[PDB]
Amino acid sequence: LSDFFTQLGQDAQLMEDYKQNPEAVMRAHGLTDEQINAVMTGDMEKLKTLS
Amino acid sequence: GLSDFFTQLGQDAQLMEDYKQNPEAVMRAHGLTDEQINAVMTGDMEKLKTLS
Amino acid sequence: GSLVCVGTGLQLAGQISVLSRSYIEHADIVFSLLPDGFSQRWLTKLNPNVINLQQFYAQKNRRDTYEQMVNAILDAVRAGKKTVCALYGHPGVFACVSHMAITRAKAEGFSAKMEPGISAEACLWADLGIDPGNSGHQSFEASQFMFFNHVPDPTTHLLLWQIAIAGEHTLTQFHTSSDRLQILVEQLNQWYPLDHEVVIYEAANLPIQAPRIERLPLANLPQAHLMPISTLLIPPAKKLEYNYAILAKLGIGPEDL
Amino acid sequence: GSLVCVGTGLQLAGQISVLSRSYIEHADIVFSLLPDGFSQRWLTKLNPNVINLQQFYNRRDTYEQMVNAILDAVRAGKKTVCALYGHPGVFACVSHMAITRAKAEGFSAKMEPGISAEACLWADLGIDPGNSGHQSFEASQFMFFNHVPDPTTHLLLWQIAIAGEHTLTQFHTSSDRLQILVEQLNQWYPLDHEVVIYEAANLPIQAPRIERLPLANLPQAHLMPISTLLIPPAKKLEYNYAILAKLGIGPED
Ligand SMILES: Nc1ncnc2c1ncn2[C@@H]1O[C@H](CSCC[C@H](N)C(=O)O)[C@@H](O)[C@H]1O
Ligand SMILES: [Zn+2]
Repeated sequence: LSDFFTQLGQDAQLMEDYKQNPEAVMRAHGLTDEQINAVMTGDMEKLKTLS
Repeated sequence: GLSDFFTQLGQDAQLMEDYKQNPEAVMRAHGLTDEQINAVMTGDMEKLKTLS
Repeated sequence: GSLVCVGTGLQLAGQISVLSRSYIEHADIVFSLLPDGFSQRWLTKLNPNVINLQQFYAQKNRRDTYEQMVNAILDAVRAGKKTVCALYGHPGVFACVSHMAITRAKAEGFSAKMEPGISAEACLWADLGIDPGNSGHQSFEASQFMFFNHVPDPTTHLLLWQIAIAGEHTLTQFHTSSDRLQILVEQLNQWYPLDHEVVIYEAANLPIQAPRIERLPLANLPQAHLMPISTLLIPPAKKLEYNYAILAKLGIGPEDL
Repeated sequence: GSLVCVGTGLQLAGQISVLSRSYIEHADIVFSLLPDGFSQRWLTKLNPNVINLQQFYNRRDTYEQMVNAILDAVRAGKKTVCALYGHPGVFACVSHMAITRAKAEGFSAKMEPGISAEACLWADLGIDPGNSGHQSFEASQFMFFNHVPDPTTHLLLWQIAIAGEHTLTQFHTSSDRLQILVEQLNQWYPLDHEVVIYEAANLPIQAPRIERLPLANLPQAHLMPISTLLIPPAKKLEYNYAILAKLGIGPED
């Protein structure tokens, strides 16, 4: 989700939270489990598919 | 007052533009003293620091 | 009727300056050369009136493409629109279109300025935790380093940019990237051992992605996979030594320093 | 506790990154080292829990006490943010020292990039450093150590106003030290080579200093702590025939 990424990149608190507990943060921000999977695997090409 | 103006002017592009159009007017509209306006016009950073 | 070129830095959303974002926000029209779709979406959500200059690319000579870009930008300025150009990183570093538009704008008598932004070099210092002031710093374009005479000071941190297209020319294309990189290795070998550790660096675009910081011996450079953005960092191979002459002039000694 | 070092840029308020400003705002405590009072007043309004480091000015000892203080905050468990002007990792060893030490004590520590004076220089002078190439040295380091500049490419000497500063042995003026710097540079640059004293604006109503003069007049120049000296090329480019050859380019082009 662009919105999540936009926020993550501009909000220091979210950044700090994400770094320690990424899956939870991403879930709380309404990311799908496959989106989270893609991120945690660094599969950017997949994230694009879901953009 | 001077500080608040400088701060906003430095981060607000619209104000920056408005300022370029009519500096003195904008400064006056922001409650700057004529000497302050002058200091700015004469680039008297010192006098500005002093005024501050 | 004005032109302001701003940079967005390397990272999405976060690395743009406060003022620069303000410029985009209050602009009548925005011309963009951004990397990805997330950047574009961020920009549009900030100011919906955007032209993606990447439409002038081969969907042709880059000069021609660039001309169309500058022309498109100036068209808006000439129309009396408060025009803002949103570029990646620093709008003045490796940015022909930006410089051309500003020059050509000032020429036609329009107000035009360039707002500094965070560059890849800036991200490099931070990411690697290296101070260019530590032992100094030299930056060259890789091809220029190969084509022309540039003797590096091996006490500094040396940066060669656009390493991907190192030594690339119409007459050198019978060679492979690996071949040209091998030639660069031999060149550098004058000052740096074949086992000297060097770093391939690429700043991150997305906040969920990390920068590329690949450490390898110089000798393996030719086998490396390189991206257009890739940069080569070559740390010092010799440690600083005193200028006992200059020291003597000031009557001081290493200890005094 | 954690440590994040950020930069505020050169210009007041507007030249800090969105993310960096967020770090200051969410910080439990902030250690500052900014240019003027305007900058300081701006910071305070971002986070009322500010500790001004400017209250510690030997440089070594000064910095050692700055770092120690920052670390005290981190040790106490505070989410600590150090705010420096320009870029916190460019000619600024207070940040690197604090980060190095924090890591050693097993704390999270990182640095966010900011806009440096050099970034401002390129824009203000309409130079593209990417195509041109560029070099940077600390003026004093350039004097005290054996550095060799490439006179074909732009050369920046930082902290030119303190060039040749050292433990006092014999009486020397700033002019004297600069004169020695000129003679040293004269190896590569004619005495009449035009150089540029640059100072980026710190206030939005202020224009930058872009003063040009012959190298020979440097010692007589009025310099400020913020002054950076630009020395444009003095040597013409020459073909790397040897490397060109290997690439397949002969003198017959
Ligand atoms: N306004 C300004 N214009 C030009 N150079 C400046 C400057 N302020 C600081 N400098 C340079 O920086 C040196 C101080 S060290 C601090 C540098 C800062 N981290 C940065 O990113 O720029 C000065 O001696 C000078 O060489
Ligand atoms: Zn540099």
